[PDB]
This record gives sequence, C-alpha cells and structure tokens, in this order.
Amino acid sequence: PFVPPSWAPSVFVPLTGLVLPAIAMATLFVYIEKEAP
Amino acid sequence: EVGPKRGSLVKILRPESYWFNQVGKVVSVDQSGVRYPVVVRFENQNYAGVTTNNYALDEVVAAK
Amino acid sequence: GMLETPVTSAPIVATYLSNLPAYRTGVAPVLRGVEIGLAHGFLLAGPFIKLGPLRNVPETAEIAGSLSAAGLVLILALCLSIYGSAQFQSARDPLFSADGWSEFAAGFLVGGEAGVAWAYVCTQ
Amino acid sequence: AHIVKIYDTCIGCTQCVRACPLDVLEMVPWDGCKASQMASAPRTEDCVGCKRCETACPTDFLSVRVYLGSESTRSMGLSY
Amino acid sequence: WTVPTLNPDTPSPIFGGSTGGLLRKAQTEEFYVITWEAKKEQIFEMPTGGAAIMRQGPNLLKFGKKEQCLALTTQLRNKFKLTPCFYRVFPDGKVQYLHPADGVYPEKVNAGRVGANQNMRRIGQNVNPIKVKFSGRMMSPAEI
Amino acid sequence: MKDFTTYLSTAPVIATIWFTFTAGLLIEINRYFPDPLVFS
Amino acid sequence: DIAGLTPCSESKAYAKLEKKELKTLEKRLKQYEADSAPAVALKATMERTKARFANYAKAGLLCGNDGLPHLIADPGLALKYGHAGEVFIPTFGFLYVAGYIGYVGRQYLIAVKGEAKPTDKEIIIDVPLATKLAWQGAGWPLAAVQELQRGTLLEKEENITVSPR
Amino acid sequence: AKKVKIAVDRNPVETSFEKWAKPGHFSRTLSKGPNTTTWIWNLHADAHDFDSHTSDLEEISRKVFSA
Ligand code: CLA
Ligand code: CLA
Ligand code: CLA
Ligand code: SF4
Ligand code: SF4
Repeated sequence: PFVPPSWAPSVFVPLTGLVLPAIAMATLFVYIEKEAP
Repeated sequence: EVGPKRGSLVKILRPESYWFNQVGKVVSVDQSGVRYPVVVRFENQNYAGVTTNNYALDEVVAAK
Repeated sequence: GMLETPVTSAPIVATYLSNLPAYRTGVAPVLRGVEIGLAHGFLLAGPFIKLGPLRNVPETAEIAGSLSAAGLVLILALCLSIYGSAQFQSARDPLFSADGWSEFAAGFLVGGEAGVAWAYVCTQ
Repeated sequence: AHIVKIYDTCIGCTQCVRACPLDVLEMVPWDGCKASQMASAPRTEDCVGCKRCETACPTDFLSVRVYLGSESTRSMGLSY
Repeated sequence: WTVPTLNPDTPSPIFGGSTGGLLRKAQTEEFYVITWEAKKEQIFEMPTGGAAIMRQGPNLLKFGKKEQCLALTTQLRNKFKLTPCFYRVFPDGKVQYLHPADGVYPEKVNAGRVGANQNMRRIGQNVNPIKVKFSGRMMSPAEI
Repeated sequence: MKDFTTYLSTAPVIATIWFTFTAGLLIEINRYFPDPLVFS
Repeated sequence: DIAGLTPCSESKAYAKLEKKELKTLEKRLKQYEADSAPAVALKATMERTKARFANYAKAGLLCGNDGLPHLIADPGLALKYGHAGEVFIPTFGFLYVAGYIGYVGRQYLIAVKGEAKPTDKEIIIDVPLATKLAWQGAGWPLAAVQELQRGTLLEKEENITVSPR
Repeated sequence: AKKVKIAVDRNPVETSFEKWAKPGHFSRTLSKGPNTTTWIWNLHADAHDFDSHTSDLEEISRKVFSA
C-alpha cells in the first residue's frame, strides 16, 4: 500500500528542483518588493 | 581656594577615564564654578595621544 | 555635464536606436512585445541545438534543442511579468506602466514561442 | 538616521565641528566651560557615521558620541 | 543677514565634463547646488575628478550629494579664502538653503542657536541596556 | 666616541650582539658535547 | 619495565636501528677515497653515531616497541627508578635560568623608572647598569622569595587601572 | 638656455655619530622619542620616505642619489 509508483522520481525531482523553486522565487521576489499601503 | 594645589599629585577616580587609579600632576584649578575645573597632566598618553584632561573636584584625590 | 562622446552622442547611432522596437513610441506595448519576442526567440534556438547534450543525435538534436529554447522563453516571460509587478505598483510612454508592461510580457511569450517554433520549421 | 549626542564634558574646542565633513555639528553659547561654548548636533539627518568628530575630540572619554542607526540615502552616503 | 535666494542662471566654471557627475538620482530625489564669488579666474579641483577654471564673479556648480558640496567648500575656503554657500534642490522646483544655516559658519559660535542633542551628563552616567528594554524599538541608553 | 658607543647601546645593536653571543655559546656547547638528551 | 617499556640496552629494535644508520653512512663512504676530505667527514659522523647509541644505552633510557628512547615525567616514577635526569632535573634547570632572565629584566625596569626619562632608557640600553644587574641575578630565588614575604612583590589593587564593570 | 654643467655644494652635511644615537631625527613627529610601542614601527616605516621628511626637492634628490 505504501510503495510509491516506480515513476515517482521522474515527476517529483523536476517538480521540487525546477518548478517549485521557480514559483517560490517569484513569490519571494514579489513579496519583498511589495510596497506598503 | 578650591581644589588641590598646583603641581601636586592626585589619583583619578573616574571609571571611564584612561587614567583611572593613576597619578597625575595638577596644572590648574578653575575658580569660576565650571563643571570640571581641575586640570591634570599625565606622563603616559592615552589611546588618542592626549596627556591632559579635566576632572571634577570629587573625581580626584590626593596621592594616597 | 556628462562627458560628451561620439558613442554617447552621435547622429547615426541615435537614429538606429530610435527605430528599435524598445524605443519606437506610438506602438502598442503588446505589438512591441511580439516584435521583440520574435527576434530573441529565433536566435535562442541556435546554441541549444548545436551544443546541447543531444547535439550528436541525428534527428533528436533539432527537437531537443528547440524544445529547450521554448522552455527558456517561458522562464524569461515570467521574469518580465514579475518585473512589471514590482516596478510599477502606483510615464510618458505607455510601456512603462503596470497596464503596459503586463501586455508587453504577454506579447513576448507569444512572439518568443512563435520565433522558437519558426526556427524549428526552418531546419525541418 | 544616526544618533549624535554631546555630553557635558565638552570644553568647546570646536574641533568636532571643523572635522565634520557634512556640517552636522555647530557651536552654541554655554556657561558650563571656560570657553563658554558647547557643541551641538542640530542636523543629524545628514550624518553619515564617519566618526571624524570622535577622532577630533580631546576630552577623555569622548564628549561627542555617534551611535549608528537606521540607514537611508543620506546616511548611506549615496549619490545614486 | 537674510536667507539667500538661488539664481539658476548663474554662470558655471569652465569645465569639459566627466563621468563622475550627476546620475538619475538628481532627476528623481534631489541634488545640490553650490555658489560663490571669485575674485579672479583660477584653476581648482573638482571633487568628482578633474580640474575646472572658475570664472571671475559668480560661479555655480551642481553635485549629487551634500558631502561633495561641502568638500568643495573646504577647498575654496582654505586655499582661495572664498565664502561659498550651497542649497538642496528638489525635482519639484523647491530650493532649500543650508551651510551657513544662519549665515555664520558653524565653527564660530553665534548667539541665537539652540543646543540640540546635548546630554547634561557624562558618557559614564548612562543607564544599563536592561533598563531601556522592551521600549518598543531598539533603543540605546544614550537616547533616553 | 661617546655617541658611537651610544649607538652600539641601541636596542637592535644590543640584541644582535646578545643573541650572537647566546647562539655562539649554545653552538659551542653542542660542538663539544654532541647529542645531549638526558642530563646523566 | 615501566609502562611495558624495556631498557634500550636490552632492546632488539634499538640495536637494529643503529645498524641501519651506520649502513646508510657506509654506503656513501665507498664512493670516495680512503683519506679524502669527504671520507674523513663521513667517518667522523659514524663515530658520533656509535657514541650516541652507546651513551643513550649507558644512560639507562627506556625504549618502546619502536626502539626509540622514551622519557619519564612523573617525579615519583623518575626518582623511584633513576630517571631523574630525563625531565625532573632539567625541570629545575630551566626554571633557574628562566627566573634569572625574568628577574634581571624586572630589576632593570624598576631601576630606570626612577630616572627622568624612562622611555629613552629602554630603546637605548644602559649597558653599565645592565651588566651590574646581570651578575646579581644569580641569587634571584633568594631575593625573589624575600620580596614575596615582605609584601613588596605585588602592587596594591588600588594602584592598578581597570576598566568599568 | 641653462648650460649643462657640474654643480655641487661643499660640505653640505657633517659626518658625526651624534644622530646615530638619536633615533627618529629625520622626522619631526618621531624626534621626541617613544611613548608607545607604535613609535618603534613608525621609525622603520618612514625611514626611507624622504619626500615626507622635507619639502625641499634638492634635499630629497641628494638622499636618493646616495641611497
Ligand atoms: C533538479 C534540478 C535540475 C533538473 C531536473 C535539471 C534538468 C536538466 N538539466 Mg540541469 N541544471 C540545474 C538543475 C537541474 N537540471 C542547475 C541548478 C544548473 C546550474 C548549475 C543546471 C545547468 C544545466 C545546464 C547547463 C544544462 C542542463 C541540462 C539539463 C537537462 C539534461 C538532460 C537532457 O539531456 O535534457 C535534454 C532536454 C530536453 C530533451 C528537453 C527537456 C524539457 C525542456 C528543458 C523544457 C520544456 C518546457 C515545455 C516545452 C513548456 C513548459 C512546461 C512546464 C510548464 C510544465 C535536463 C532538462 C542540459 C540541457 O539540455 O538543458 C536544456 C544543459 O545543457 N542543466
Ligand atoms: C562559461 C562557461 C561555460 C561554457 C562556455 C559552457 C558551455 C557548454 N556547456 Mg557547460 N557548464 C559550465 C560552464 C560553461 N559551459 C559550468 C560552470 C557548469 C557547472 C554548473 C556547467 C555544466 C554543464 C552541463 C551540465 C552541461 C553543460 C553543457 C554545455 C554546452 C551547452 C550549453 C548551452 O546549452 O548553452 C546555451 C547557450 C545560450 C542560451 C547562449 C550562450 C551565450 C551567447 C552565445 C552569448 C552571445 C552574446 C553576443 C555575442 C552579443 C552580441 C551583441 C551585439 C548584438 C551588440 C556547452 C558546450 C551541456 C552539454 O551537453 O555540454 C556538452 C550540458 O549538459 N555545461
Ligand atoms: C601531575 C600530577 C601527577 C599525577 C597524575 C601523578 C601520578 C602518579 N604518581 Mg606522581 N607526583 C606528582 C604529580 C603527579 N603524579 C608530583 C607533582 C610529585 C611531587 C614532585 C609527585 C610525586 C610522586 C611520588 C613520590 C610518587 C608518585 C607516584 C605516582 C603514581 C601513583 C600515586 C599517585 O600519585 O596517584 C595519583 C596522583 C595524585 C592524586 C597527585 C598527587 C600524587 C602525590 C604527590 C604522590 C602520591 C604517592 C603515593 C602516596 C604512593 C603510594 C605507594 C604506591 C606504590 C601505591 C602515579 C603514576 C608514586 C609511584 O611511583 O607509583 C608507582 C610515588 O611513589 N608521584
Ligand atoms: S565635543 Fe569634543 S571636540 Fe567637540 S567642542 Fe566638545 S570637547 Fe571640543
Ligand atoms: S559621524 Fe561624521 S558626519 Fe556624523 S557628526 Fe561625526 S563627523 Fe559629522
């Protein structure tokens, strides 16, 4: 029941190494630059 | 008539002074009621190269 | 004032820059985005195809290189978009505004990907 | 903006005012010293924190003190 | 003594120009203007680099930050024995005058000045940092 | 001659003579008593 | 013996070490003449090598499995088994010289503090005074102790400057 | 049209060991003697900085030539 599929690394490695960092950097860059009301 | 005699040796009691617990020679004592009338000269300079400083009456005591 | 120099102040140089899409005012920001995106997108495919990890494969080299050029254009489009968000939060040219830059970034994505696709068609 | 404080051990030598490269300090009348003048810091918003004033003060310990604080275009000494 | 009014049409020294001049800050935040009278045409050193010739009579220069203006003021006073004064100019057109704030250079004591940031105690009589803790912000014992 | 002997009394000159003497004594002792490891 | 060590005179590895060093010297010797300058120098080295290994064995040192002398530092073990000359005796040899040097320097420093310009007496040494103090330092342990008992060795706490606390 | 010629001054300086016994003689600042160990380093650092000992170009040149 626990064993993940044999293709899990193919999806999660690019996802956590290329995709989430891109969204995280965009989120952080916008946040720090945001001006107070 | 106020302060130690000119040329006498006094011991400094200002904790923030470079010469705390050290002996210096009195150069002059102002009689105008200023905050720090006593002028003392030292034979060893401080970190800025100065060898003289002004002290209040209660910050200086006679040698011993 | 500033140190005058032919490079900084020359007639021939000034005219050339004034005709570039970036400096050509009077054009909608979206259209300027497409014009700029196409030029960079077309060039971006070159180095990936010739020097990529799959460069020596006969037919896969063209596809892999162009597909990586398309990816880089997508990343650049994100950079353009977030730059507008940070820079323009509150003047003569419409481009340098929150509304203008958002259109500019969208045009770059459309033009850039079209240029990458157009470059691929040239090969095959 | 930095914080600059003048303490009552000032002897009114004026060396801090001359040393300051941004005209932050000035001399004002006083009755607490022989020179009858004291240093003042009316324009600390222009202070950059060089501490040239502290280098120039003869009194021991210093009579002028600079406490580096919040940064800004002026205090960070930027021309851009 | 009254606050001088800046004259934007004042002639400027004979200077070729350099890359050490004003930047985009002058157009968005502020810049500084220094003016003085010259007895005779002479060569002086620009704080931004290079040499300039001052015209006889009024002269005017623009600098990017205050320290540059007061650096030139020191040179003019010490060597040429002149009496320059400089302003702060904002992009909106407002002009603020300073140095000399009251017309007399700060090194010389003048009546009418009000002491600022003067503590009537020694450095050694400040309170301990614990006694100024949780005061809403990082505060030194010297501030209180 | 008084000034010259004063020059020889300066710190660098004294140290050179003193260490030259000190080194020479140690070198000579090890020349006549080679390889000392234990007082014995 | 002590700590599992054995006397170097009875150590097999110690004896083998001497042969190795002499063999190395002999190998270089046979490429020269009988009484040439290089040959004489090499023979002199071999004599010192043989003397050194005899002296250490004669001194009754202890050798480990490495076949090299080891020294005993505990005073009780040293005096118990006659190893006082390794560390114990040299300990009091050094302290006498170290105290001699330090005591002589302290005497000179006190002597010039009374002069008008002490600083000029430090860069420019007063050689006649220094030689006088150099000889009188031989009795420093006696003089040092008497100062301690009379209470003039240390300054008063009230005459020493300290930082705010 | 200044002619090219040999030009010297006779006995400009006296040969004595007096100044060998007065460290720092070359500089006004160090001539007073030491008060802190910083003086010792300043003596060696500024020994050959002729241009700062005197403002006379002729005196500087003569030291360079003999050094
Ligand atoms: C975990 C992080 C990570 C991952 C997963 C990758 C993955 C990859 N890297 Mg590496 N790289 C990384 C971090 C990473 N890198 C970092 C941190 C650096 C800097 C030190 C580099 C520097 C680097 C270089 C310099 C190169 C690579 C290359 C590669 C490729 C090698 C395999 C190959 O033959 O691809 C072949 C690739 C393809 C056949 C195409 C794959 C898909 C493309 C790239 C994107 C497609 C996008 C799609 C069309 C539209 C968007 C979809 C999206 C929204 C879901 C592969 C795509 C090589 C390459 O070929 O890059 C292009 C290459 O030259 N990387
Ligand atoms: C600067 C150093 C350098 C260089 C020249 C290269 C070069 C290369 N690397 Mg390597 N690499 C480097 C450092 C470098 N690498 C480092 C430090 C690492 C460790 C992190 C790696 C890790 C790495 C990996 C993992 C891989 C490579 C690969 C490659 C190849 C393809 C790269 C690619 O797709 O670029 C794409 C190129 C561009 C998008 C453009 C490049 C810049 C252009 C040409 C500038 C042109 C400017 C122009 C002249 C200006 C004109 C102005 C005018 C109009 C006014 C290529 C041979 C890949 C391969 O397969 O190699 C065989 C691969 O898989 N590299
Ligand atoms: C640096 C600390 C230190 C240490 C760890 C040791 C350790 C040792 N010493 Mg040594 N010793 C030292 C310093 C030290 N000593 C000093 C400074 C002196 C005075 C100069 C001595 C004088 C001395 C003597 C006279 C003797 C030892 C002995 C010993 C051994 C057993 C007793 C002992 O001292 O127990 C642990 C150590 C301590 C708690 C510190 C104080 C030790 C005192 C000074 C000596 C105790 C001797 C003991 C009563 C002997 C009883 C008979 C024994 C066979 C059981 C042990 C290897 C004995 C020995 O040779 O055993 C084989 C022995 O007879 N030591
Ligand atoms: S703060 Fe120091 S330098 Fe300034 S006037 Fe007072 S004593 Fe003089
Ligand atoms: S720190 Fe610098 S700018 Fe500030 S008052 Fe002191 S000298 Fe002037």
